[PDB]
Amino acid sequence: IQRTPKIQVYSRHPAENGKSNFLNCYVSGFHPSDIEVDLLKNGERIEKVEHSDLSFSKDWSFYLLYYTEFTPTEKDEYACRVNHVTLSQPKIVKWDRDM
Amino acid sequence: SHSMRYFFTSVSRPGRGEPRFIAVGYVDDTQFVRFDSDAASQRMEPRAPWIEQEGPEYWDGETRKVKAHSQTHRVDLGTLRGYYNQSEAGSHTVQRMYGCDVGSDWRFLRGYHQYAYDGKDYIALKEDLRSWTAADMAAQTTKHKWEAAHVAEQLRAYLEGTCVEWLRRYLENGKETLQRTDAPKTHMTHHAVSDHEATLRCWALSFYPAEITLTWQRDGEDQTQDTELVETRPAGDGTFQKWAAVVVPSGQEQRYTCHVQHEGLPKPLTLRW
Amino acid sequence: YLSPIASPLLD
Ligand code: NA
Repeated sequence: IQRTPKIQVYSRHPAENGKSNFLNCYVSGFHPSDIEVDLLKNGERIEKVEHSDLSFSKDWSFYLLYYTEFTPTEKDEYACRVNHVTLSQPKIVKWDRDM
Repeated sequence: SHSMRYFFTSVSRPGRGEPRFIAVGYVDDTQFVRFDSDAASQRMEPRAPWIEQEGPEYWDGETRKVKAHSQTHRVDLGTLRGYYNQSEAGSHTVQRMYGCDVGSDWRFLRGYHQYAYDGKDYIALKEDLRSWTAADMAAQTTKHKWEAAHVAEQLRAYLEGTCVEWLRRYLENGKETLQRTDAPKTHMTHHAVSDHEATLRCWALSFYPAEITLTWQRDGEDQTQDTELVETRPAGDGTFQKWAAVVVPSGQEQRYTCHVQHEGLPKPLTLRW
Repeated sequence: YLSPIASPLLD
């Protein structure tokens, strides 16, 4: 009751094509905790996607890191899809490189 | 200074079964333990290599205490639903954070314990560790009751005693990482938005701890307009990242300097295109 | 090292 999530979508390391990296989606400033976060490669949900242990800031709002290994390329489009009760429709943030 | 901090979230699941319960411990900005009601072990689990050094007696104990915390939150969700006079149909959240800070000397500096229902302050332990700050009249009842039960005394004993004794133990055992600063690896990027203007971006990567300051200067004077500053973000490997940008007229990029303050820098850095 | 006691709002 009731805070919309901020979303950052980014790589763990400076991105080079053909060089294995980590795709991160950081979500913060939200409440309640129940939230749906998917990582996307050209629109399709990614399968082996781990996340952090739920924690929160001094204002009580929650944050979570969602992450997957990936290999950058010139062509492939990566993105974070987030759904939360504060949202009319899922918010899609594209990985900007940078950022 | 240093800190040990525990974070607890309980979320009622009215449709079926008991509430979701997640607990994470931190030393400064390093998570070192976890418990999650939905996970398989039903054990406190290590999340930093320096805590795996503890024997089974430690893991049984932390697991016992974390389960006891869990039950207390389950119970408190009941109390609170009645107090706020809400139906059994809705999902509700309880959050708890407590912890101690030691100072430069490794001696007790500060203790804290705060509690929230549905993301709002409910009750919190005051600085002096002897009294409570009730946010509303439901919490007032709790305040009066906990005062009569001397809940503070047990909590003060922990925060200024045990909490700091274990934080020191952790700091020594994890000195290789917890007492090492990773200074930011810094660089700049140019983003030609049009023919007339450009965006300079100043990057801090792979640093620890999370505390960092990034500020922009034009001709040696702090500038804030036409800047943006993202929230500090975890890299995923224990380090953090942050950037700051400024929009500038094209050809004027050299007037602007980015300044970076961080614990692991002997003197603040400066960068320029 | 967690607090050894977690007293509820109502005992
Ligand atoms: Na980068």
